[PDB]
Amino acid sequence: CYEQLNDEE
Amino acid sequence: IGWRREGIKYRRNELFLDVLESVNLLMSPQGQVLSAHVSGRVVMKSYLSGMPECKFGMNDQSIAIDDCTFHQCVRISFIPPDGEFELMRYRTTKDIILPFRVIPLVREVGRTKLEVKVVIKSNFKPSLLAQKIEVRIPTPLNTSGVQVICMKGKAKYKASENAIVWKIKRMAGMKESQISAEIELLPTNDKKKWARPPISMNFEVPFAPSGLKVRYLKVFEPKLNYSDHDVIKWVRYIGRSGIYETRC
Repeated sequence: CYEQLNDEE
Repeated sequence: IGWRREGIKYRRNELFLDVLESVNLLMSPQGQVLSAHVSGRVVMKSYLSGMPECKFGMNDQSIAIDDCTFHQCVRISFIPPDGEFELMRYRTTKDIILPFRVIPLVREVGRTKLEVKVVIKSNFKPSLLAQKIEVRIPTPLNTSGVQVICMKGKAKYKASENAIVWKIKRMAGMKESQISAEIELLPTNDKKKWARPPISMNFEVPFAPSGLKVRYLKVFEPKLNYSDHDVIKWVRYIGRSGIYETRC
């Protein structure tokens, strides 16, 4: 399902 | 603000982002794309404390968006409502990922039988599984029986629906499966040649076929004693097939 969101900034 | 109350306080501030697309395709039998578009929406499940101000960011590998319509809270920045809401709808046409290629082959045999072989090529990273695969092969009206054999999956000839249905649970990227049929025909008015419907597909791929990726979703609450590094964030991509037809 949902996977983590690593910051791309 | 009339869409979000005040004094919302959550212990664990989580963030769920569903990006949902329906890839549509009409393709000639030889492989030429005759039409294609993606319709997408981005729904956001928010559990953040207070009245947070968020910036949502993505690749506008980038993407063209041919049209947008936002939630009333946008200005890409916004104060999101609590719970689940739809942040934006979009539609794209250029540089779509076509997650399957359908490759039809039809051999006439006298006026009696029809030899038919259809190949699925799956076109995405092999680390990813397409799911709920179905391939509809239309059979003529004057068919007495049909014989099929399939390697991957199971296939039944729904004669009521007048179409072979081939169903496949999983399939990984950069692979290919195929199905072969023999269709026994009754005699009929040779006046009317048969108006050959296209082959239909349905599938679920764990990625946006518009190539959309979420770069950042940043949360800023000034008053309350938390910051962006504190929010648990999650994103899922879900590509369904709308109308996915390969001609002939």
